[PDB]
Amino acid sequence: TGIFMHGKIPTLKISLIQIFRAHLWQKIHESIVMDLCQVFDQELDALEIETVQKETIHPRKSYKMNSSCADILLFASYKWNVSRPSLLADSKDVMDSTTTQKYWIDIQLRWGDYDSHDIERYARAKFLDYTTDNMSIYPSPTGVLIAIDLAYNLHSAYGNWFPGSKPLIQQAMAKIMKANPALYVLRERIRKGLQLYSELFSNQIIWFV
Amino acid sequence: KVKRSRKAPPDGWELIEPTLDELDQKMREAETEPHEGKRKVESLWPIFRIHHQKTRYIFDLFYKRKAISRELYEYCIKEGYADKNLIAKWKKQGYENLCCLRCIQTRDTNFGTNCICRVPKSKLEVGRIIECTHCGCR
Amino acid sequence: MIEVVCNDRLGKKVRVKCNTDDTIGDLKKLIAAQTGTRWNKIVLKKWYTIFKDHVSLGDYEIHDGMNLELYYQ
Amino acid sequence: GYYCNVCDCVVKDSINFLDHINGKKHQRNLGMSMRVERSTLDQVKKRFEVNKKKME
Amino acid sequence: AYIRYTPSQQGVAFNSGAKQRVIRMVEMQKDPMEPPR
Amino acid sequence: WEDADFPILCQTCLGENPYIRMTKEKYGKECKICARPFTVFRWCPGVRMRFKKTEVCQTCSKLKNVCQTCLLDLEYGLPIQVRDAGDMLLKLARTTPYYKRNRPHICSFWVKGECKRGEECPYRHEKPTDPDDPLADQNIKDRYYGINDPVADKLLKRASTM
Amino acid sequence: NDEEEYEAWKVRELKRIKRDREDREALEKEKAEIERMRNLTEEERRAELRANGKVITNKAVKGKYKFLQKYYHRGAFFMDEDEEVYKRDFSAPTLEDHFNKTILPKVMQVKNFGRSGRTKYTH
Amino acid sequence: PEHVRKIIRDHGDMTNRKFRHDKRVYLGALKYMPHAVLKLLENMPMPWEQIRDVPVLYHITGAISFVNEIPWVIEPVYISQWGSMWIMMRREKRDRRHFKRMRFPPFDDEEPPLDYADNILDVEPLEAIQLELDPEEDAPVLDWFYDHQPLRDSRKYVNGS
Amino acid sequence: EARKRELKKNKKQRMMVRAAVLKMKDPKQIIRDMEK
Amino acid sequence: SYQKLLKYYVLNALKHRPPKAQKKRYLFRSFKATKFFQSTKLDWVEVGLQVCRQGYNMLNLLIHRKNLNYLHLDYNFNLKPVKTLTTKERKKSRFGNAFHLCREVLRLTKLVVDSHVQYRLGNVDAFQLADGLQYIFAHVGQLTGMYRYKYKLMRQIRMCKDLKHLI
Amino acid sequence: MANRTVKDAHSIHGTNPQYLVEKIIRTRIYESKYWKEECFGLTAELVVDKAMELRFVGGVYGGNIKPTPFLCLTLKMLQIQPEKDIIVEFIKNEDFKYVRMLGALYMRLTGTAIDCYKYLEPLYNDYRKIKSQNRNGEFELMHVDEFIDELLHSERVCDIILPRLQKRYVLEEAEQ
Amino acid sequence: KQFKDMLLERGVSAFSTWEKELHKIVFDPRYLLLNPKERKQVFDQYVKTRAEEERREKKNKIMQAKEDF
RNA sequence: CUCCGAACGGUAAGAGCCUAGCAUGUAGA
Repeated sequence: TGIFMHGKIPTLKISLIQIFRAHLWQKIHESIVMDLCQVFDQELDALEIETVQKETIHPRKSYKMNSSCADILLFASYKWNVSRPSLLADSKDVMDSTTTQKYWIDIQLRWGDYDSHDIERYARAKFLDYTTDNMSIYPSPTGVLIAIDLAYNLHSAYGNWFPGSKPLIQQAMAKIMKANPALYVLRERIRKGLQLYSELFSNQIIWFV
Repeated sequence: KVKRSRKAPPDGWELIEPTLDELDQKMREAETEPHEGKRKVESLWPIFRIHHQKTRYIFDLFYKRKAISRELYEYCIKEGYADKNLIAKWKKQGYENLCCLRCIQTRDTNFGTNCICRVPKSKLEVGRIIECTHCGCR
Repeated sequence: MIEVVCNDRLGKKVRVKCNTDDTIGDLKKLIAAQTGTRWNKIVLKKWYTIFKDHVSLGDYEIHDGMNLELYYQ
Repeated sequence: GYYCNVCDCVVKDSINFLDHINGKKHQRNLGMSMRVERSTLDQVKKRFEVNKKKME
Repeated sequence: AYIRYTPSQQGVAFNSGAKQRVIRMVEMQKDPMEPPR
Repeated sequence: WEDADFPILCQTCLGENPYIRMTKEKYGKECKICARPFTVFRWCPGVRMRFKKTEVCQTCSKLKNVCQTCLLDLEYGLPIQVRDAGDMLLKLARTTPYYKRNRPHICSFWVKGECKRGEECPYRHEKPTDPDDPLADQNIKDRYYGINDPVADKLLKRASTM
Repeated sequence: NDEEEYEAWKVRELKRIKRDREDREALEKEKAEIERMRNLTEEERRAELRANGKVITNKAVKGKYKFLQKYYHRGAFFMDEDEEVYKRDFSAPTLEDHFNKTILPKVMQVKNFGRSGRTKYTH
Repeated sequence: PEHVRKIIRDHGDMTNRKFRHDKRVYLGALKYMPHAVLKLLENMPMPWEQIRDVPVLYHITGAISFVNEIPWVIEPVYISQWGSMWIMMRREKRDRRHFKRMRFPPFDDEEPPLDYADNILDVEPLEAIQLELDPEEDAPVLDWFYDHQPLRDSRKYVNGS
Repeated sequence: EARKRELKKNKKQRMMVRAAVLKMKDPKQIIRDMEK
Repeated sequence: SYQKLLKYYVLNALKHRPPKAQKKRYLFRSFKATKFFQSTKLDWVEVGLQVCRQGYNMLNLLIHRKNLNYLHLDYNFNLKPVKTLTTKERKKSRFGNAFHLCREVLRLTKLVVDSHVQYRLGNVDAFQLADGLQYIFAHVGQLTGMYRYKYKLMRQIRMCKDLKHLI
Repeated sequence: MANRTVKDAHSIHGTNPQYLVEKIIRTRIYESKYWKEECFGLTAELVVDKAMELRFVGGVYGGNIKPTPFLCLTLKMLQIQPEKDIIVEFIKNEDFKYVRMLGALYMRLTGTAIDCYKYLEPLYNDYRKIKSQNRNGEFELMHVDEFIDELLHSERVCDIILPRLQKRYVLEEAEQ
Repeated sequence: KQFKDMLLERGVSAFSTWEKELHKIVFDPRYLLLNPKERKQVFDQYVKTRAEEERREKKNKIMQAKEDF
């Protein structure tokens, strides 16, 4: 998970491999994919959705940074008008684009440094790269490259936007960057290594045998 | 193999022009020939032969037939058409006709530097078998 | 204006001075004009992170001193 | 993943398996398939017949 | 950083007239383009 | 690591000519059976012979009583296995040593079918002897040691048949 | 559109045929242009005629290095193309030339434990 | 004469054309005594007489072609030549407006430049920067000023061959 | 300075010990014999 | 520049002690005496292309013998990789000592020979040729990879710099 | 095994039998999807079947150097090294287009310049469309004249570097 | 002659292709009078000839009008 | 006021499966 660095620096290397004990970024990718799946399953018919179609990604699809596969493949309802590719912070969106029937989401994690603060820039860059890259498994042409900076607790996204979902994904990322379980485990491991000590919900009628 | 000499050719070059260019065409054909079929050095056998015949012409024009002028027995050697040292080796009474070095004994070169037809015709080609390693001249 | 280092462990350590809001195409053009090569053969990686020739330079967040592994196509 | 019954080996990456049976010493042991160039007429029959099969 | 050698081994009728078998011994030219073999 | 003056040669390996011409090479070719630099000299045993050379080094051959290029013997002419396991050797040996060793080995271009050199093949134009008998299969190191000879058993059973 | 294809096949054949003859005559045109410039240099005008442009492929519009800004070499490998990427006036501070390098105490060439060189062009 | 052109016809093969047997000395003595970059760096073809001949000693396996020819240019003739060249260069720089001489790296990734120009070479523009001297003041240096060796067949002004 | 070399030597010894432990109880040495 | 040139001139003037030694040791004079050398007459551009091809084939066979199928010299004497090997291959390609300098020298030589081959093959062919050689020695100052193997080269490159402003 | 042609090949004088293409590009050609299939062996006949079923004419596409099947098939025929008669048969085929394109490209890479003009010149009449893959992946429909013009006059019309054909003037002055 | 004549009577173009003009002639009885090889030869000669007479008839009209002027 | 530098100190070590450019030329019967 400790994606990369520059120089040898054995101390920080041991520090980072200790900060990630188990397959931890795999856990974060699973957690955030399921968070997006639940946010989609909450309002499915309201967004002209067809079904949560979380695609079988490779087991190291979260650690590999050369390619970019589709984390989830939303099937829209019918004649789903896609807007132009833009950012998440901009409000003047352009709804004059094509109308696709498949909508891909690929969550990326970027353990950034001081010269990697801007997650929006890295996000749109990886978006344009994966889009133009004629080498990756990539079903739908319209989607989003929502990226998360774990080294500064940043969130960004740049891609083709849904009609009436931009604020939905905005609120979902605001509620996922906060109160996330694996994210909390990251924060706890970092506080411990850094030494700076400062089904539950029902409403579904489920049973267990 | 004519490229230039920074001057007009001598008086009677027009007569040697076609015969020289025939041998030059043969040389250009043997120089771009394929290696397939040449065992180790067979590809280098005919080229020396092409160097033989060429001189064997101009020498006959030089002072044998007495047909070439004083210019067309030195100018051809000044530019690359023949070999001066080779002709001088032919000027001797012993080495009348023989290739460069394929059969001679230990000369200044450890393999040979004297001749290729230098095998003695009495006992040359020991028993019956005649062959050479550079020119292949029996 | 940014100074980038197209470097390699094979006797090719070039330093190209390129613009801030420039592309990667013109950066490849500079790197090819400087060292020894044409424009369409160069490839600037950073640990298998292939830089494409349509994204911008400041958009990929490169800054003064960033060294990039040169590889020929 | 991929499975080779001749060598009874498990090929992981699709490309890893593609680069075994094409070059397998054991599979090559089932027959030497060094392809010699057919005659000049042999390459004409394949050109002619396909012109009458694909098109016609 | 010639030689004359009597073959005292077998001389009876090998090499008809196996008298003393003189030979010539030269050295072979070392080209100065050969690394340590 | 091993220079000398004259080779410890055979009487048949030298050749059926009273005057041959050797060519010494200081520190050539790396001895076959001990891997040591020694002094390679070749010669021509006779007309249309094989241009025989020197394989087994001076200490290699002097220690084990054997010639520098055939590994048979300087005293008898038998192999080094018969002359160890097996006297009988004196009636088993031969005088007038056949020069069927000093001849060129088989032209492989002829065995394939197209020997381009024609009559000028400096190799030999006979049929490649069939592979099946273990006298198609001997090597140097198994020969030079007593262990496992294809020849020495076949000549050692010539010693008790008749 | 077969009628249009044969019409353009001559459009390309004319240009390709025009490039051949235009390349042959260029060797004579270049020699002839030197002959025209020869008489032009001979008896056209004593400093009274140019008929020129002083054309250069890539104009190096340099500036002024501040105090010790590194001597950046553009690299002379590709200049016949006249690419616009070259015309950028490489006279700017790259990494550390942003400073004044005059308020410093005495001097600081390179603090990297390698100052083999010693020169500033004072003399 | 043409033994070299055919000896170069084997640049590396699978024991097909002098590959294995001639491999090690085509590497060893090739790398040990390079020494020909120097000679080529000491035998410029003299553009004022760019018809250079360059006699060369070559290895039979085709390892290196060494140029044993040392140049022996004559001092005052040399200096006068390069001065006349200086004048011509100033003239061509002053007359010509547009200057196409940015010809940088040739070939570019695996075009070997040897194809029909180290050969019969139908093109031979040996008239590069030769100043047209009028035979009214440059008479005595009229015929021996743009020959690369203007002494050879003299026997009066050249001490020897 | 030398502390880096000392730590590298300690890490190399630990890696050799781990490799020997994984090879002694290896599937091709231990579990392979356990199945025999 | 004039100051640097005068400095080189004077420092050469001091270190000029009368050379008289070595008993006239000559090279490429005994080589011609053996059977491993043959004299001929071949045009200069031909000899240059021959030397360039020979040097390239010598380096390529060094790389071949050394079991490195993932590197390529690229025929301009600029060593290029193939697949970006980084398991243990990059540790087996850290030459830096002589391969680097031989590469730089042969690159300079083949570059001069190519500049002269373009002449006979239809280059500008005017004073452009001499301008090419001038900027080629300039690039040998800068463009060539000479700096790494030896740094004292900069001294003469400084001369090649200062000498520029002499002309 | 993709080392030798079959057992022996007449080496083109340029670089080598298989190395007329750059080492990087050929090394990329091998490891590929299109190479994995059809690498079992293609001597003379199946090459024609694989050629008539690929309507692309291009070299490399994608940031990662991805060879087109056109380019990989050129390399496959280059390793096979067919006789000149088969190549003239491919150069004489007017029904199938890209087969003739490959034949011309191979005759350019391996063949005499005299033969190059003698066999490629009459391919300078067809005014038909030909599809090609650009370096960015996007395709483009061009004219056959553009292809043969870049092939005979220009250098590296595709990813491959061409082996330095003479200027036509020297041959017109010396030969036909 | 009948096939040559139908090519003109059915308005086959000299600036198009065989495959693209075929729908013009296939129903015509005279189409059955030749095999494929003969069809190709007559067609090729009709196309070559009609294109050449057309271009030449235009170049002539302009040249004649220039000359009269 | 134009003087411009490169390598090492660098990429943990690992058990199961798989593919390959290269090399001898001989002694002897």
